[PDB]
Amino acid sequence: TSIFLQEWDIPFEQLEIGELIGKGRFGQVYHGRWGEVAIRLIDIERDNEDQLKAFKREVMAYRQTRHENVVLFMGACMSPPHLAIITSLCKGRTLYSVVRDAKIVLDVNKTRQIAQEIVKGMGYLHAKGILHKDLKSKNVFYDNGKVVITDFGLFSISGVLQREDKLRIQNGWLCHLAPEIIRQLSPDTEEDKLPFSKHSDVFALGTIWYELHAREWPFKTQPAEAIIWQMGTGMKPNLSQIGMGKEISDILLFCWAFEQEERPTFTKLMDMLEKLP
Amino acid sequence: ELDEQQRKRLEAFLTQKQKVGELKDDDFEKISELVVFKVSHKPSGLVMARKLIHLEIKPAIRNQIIRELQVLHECNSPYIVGFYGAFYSDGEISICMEHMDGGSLDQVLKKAGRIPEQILGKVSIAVIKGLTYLREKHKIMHRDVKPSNILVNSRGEIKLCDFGVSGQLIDSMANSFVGTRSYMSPERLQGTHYSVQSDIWSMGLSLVEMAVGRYPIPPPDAKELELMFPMAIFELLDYIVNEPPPKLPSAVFSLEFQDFVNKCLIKNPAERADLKQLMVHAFIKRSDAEEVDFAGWLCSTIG
Ligand SMILES: Nc1ncnc2c1ncn2[C@@H]1O[C@H](COP(=O)(O)OP(=O)(O)NP(=O)(O)O)[C@@H](O)[C@H]1O
Ligand SMILES: Nc1ncnc2c1ncn2[C@@H]1O[C@H](COP(=O)(O)OP(=O)(O)NP(=O)(O)O)[C@@H](O)[C@H]1O
Ligand SMILES: Cn1cnc2c(F)c(Nc3ccc(Br)cc3Cl)c(C(=O)NOCCO)cc21
Repeated sequence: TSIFLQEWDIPFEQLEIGELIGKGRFGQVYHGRWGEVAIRLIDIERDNEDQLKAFKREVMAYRQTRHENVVLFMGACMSPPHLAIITSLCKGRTLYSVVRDAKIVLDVNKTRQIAQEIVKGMGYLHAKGILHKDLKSKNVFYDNGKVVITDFGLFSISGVLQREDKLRIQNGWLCHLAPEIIRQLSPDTEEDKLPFSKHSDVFALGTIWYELHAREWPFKTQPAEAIIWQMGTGMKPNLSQIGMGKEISDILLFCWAFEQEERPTFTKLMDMLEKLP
Repeated sequence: ELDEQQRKRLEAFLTQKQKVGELKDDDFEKISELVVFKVSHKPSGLVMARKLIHLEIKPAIRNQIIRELQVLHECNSPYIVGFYGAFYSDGEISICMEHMDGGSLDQVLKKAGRIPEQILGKVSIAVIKGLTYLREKHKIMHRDVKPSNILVNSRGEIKLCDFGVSGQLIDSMANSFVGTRSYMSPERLQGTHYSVQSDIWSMGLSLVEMAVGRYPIPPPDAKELELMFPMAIFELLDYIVNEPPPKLPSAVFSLEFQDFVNKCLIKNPAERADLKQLMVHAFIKRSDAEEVDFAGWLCSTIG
């Protein structure tokens, strides 16, 4: 009914909670001291006990994770109604902030390298049988060539969807969802029962690949309902309007494939990215 | 475009405009919830409707928002809601507008069973001329016509609100709320070029919903149509794009009304009736020359 932070391999004596790092739909993310750390405080309503019973299992799954491209999960303590997820602190900037900065230059070679790093981390998480299901440029950090993935698996227990018969969509969420997920969305759909898969995470990476070159999300102009229909029927943009070669456009064609089984695995995707100019 | 009684109160509105000056939060006392709130202004005796939209962004960007929002001080029409001012308080932008004691058309449709054809005629005329005013006088389209954005009052006038006057506010929106009722035109769902024709579709779909008392997509079966007299979001949107548009029952409504909504719900926006063609349609010529006490219907219907 509780998880102690003395159950963790990271030896824990004291934890200092600092300032808030930023605004976020899922809990509050504060600075921390352990070395500096990132503490995410969450509240559980003390209902769906069996769902948080699975939250504990998913957290213990994080314990077996360690990879240079995946944020170091360091511990988690649960004294209901309060939970806390403690991960290593990422210095640098989110890929969201980097991609939208005028001074930062993003040639084709660095975008190939940034993508390969995210693929390597996701390939590890898939090999360990872990689905990230909320891959965005706000959950990838970039510090002068160091690329780390963040917030994997949180979306299942997130509760970011919660009006009466009206589902909440944030700006960049829809364009990362594969068509099989988009066709499921409903005002009373919940994050725990959405058909996520390894193919859906590959689709989310395809969105990031578009974001790396266009340096903006796909379907930027259009409202949420138009995005839902266009993505559900399989309409997807390309990168030719900015002069990107076929090599860089084939990445999207494979990752954004309408049928799940046509999307490559991350190992195969790593091969594909190796063969770019 | 012309009337004297409508000019009588619109200039009196501009007499009440003098003491609005500038606005800040402490001027207001929360009266009730209608997110919008009915509020009591104390620097001037006006009771107002102040709408709060929660957005966080750098100062210069929302200053660009206010520059774009102050255009509403310029647009004045008996068919669009009047504008007081827009300030930024507590990280939530406020838009101060007329309080219309009748509410929106969706909650009065929730109050009534169905809305009769004669009232919907006057509603059609005012929405057409309101959109006409915006497009011809300010080069803007509404972009969000639906029953929840058409307001009524006990004086008897109806006005359009929540129309798109600012461009940066579109992008500045942090998120959006997508439910089971969608009023977006097919052409906008498919991401093609769109004009006021999309607002005409939204008007037509709003009219049929208010006429029958139910959101008309998907169409009801035979048993539900007699009694009147679990679907994902993508299934609805794909029904709007590919399946034939909704239509009124042929028994209880006049031909002029049925043809009017049919011309508004043509999928092809080039064939869809425009504001000018609607101004000539037989349905609104007939409705314009009718004696209907709209205030009497409202006050007796809502109570
Ligand atoms: N390890 C970390 N190092 C540095 N910043 C972090 C770290 N983890 C989270 N943050 C920041 O904390 C803030 C909130 O993060 P989060 O709750 O994940 O929301 P988000 O993913 O950025 N956007 P959203 O998905 O809509 O909630 C953001 O500014 C993140 O960049
Ligand atoms: N000037 C007004 N006078 C009276 N009621 C108003 C006025 N403006 C808004 N309202 C009320 O405010 C409610 C909410 O407004 P709004 O923010 O547009 O949400 P909504 O129209 O109901 N649905 P949505 O527009 O998709 O968020 C409406 O249902 C009206 O009842
Ligand atoms: C995108 N966008 C650009 N400009 C806008 C604008 F002015 C708006 N409001 C408005 C306009 C005129 C009058 Br008169 C009264 C109102 Cl309340 C809205 C709006 O009401 N969004 O509601 C979103 C859901 O909460 C949106 C705008």
